[PDB]
Amino acid sequence: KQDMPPVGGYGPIDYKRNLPRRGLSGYSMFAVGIGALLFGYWSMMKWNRERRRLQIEDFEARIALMP
Amino acid sequence: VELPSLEDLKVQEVKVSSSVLKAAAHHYGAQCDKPNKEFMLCRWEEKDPRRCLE
Repeated sequence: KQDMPPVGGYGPIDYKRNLPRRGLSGYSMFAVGIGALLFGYWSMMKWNRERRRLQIEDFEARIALMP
Repeated sequence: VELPSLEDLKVQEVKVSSSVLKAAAHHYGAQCDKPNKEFMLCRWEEKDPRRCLE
């Protein structure tokens, strides 16, 4: 008399197949790429030109002496 | 050829280190200006730094 089949309690689990967790698509990408890229170029011309100012300063001490 | 004697040598060389020589290095020549450019003509325009020693 002690056999298995239970009265209730069932799901089931799915046979489904989906995980569309997107994801900033469709022209939202290529937008964070370009602006941060020119931001790095914007970081230039305030350092290389600044080091160029120090570069003439470095060559200044050479020319002032040597007579 | 000829070379001048051991005299007109052994004058007071500025016995300083290179860092303290490059320390000021900017106010030094910026206000003297009388013998140096004349010494440049004495060396650049006229060669043979043996007429040019004084």
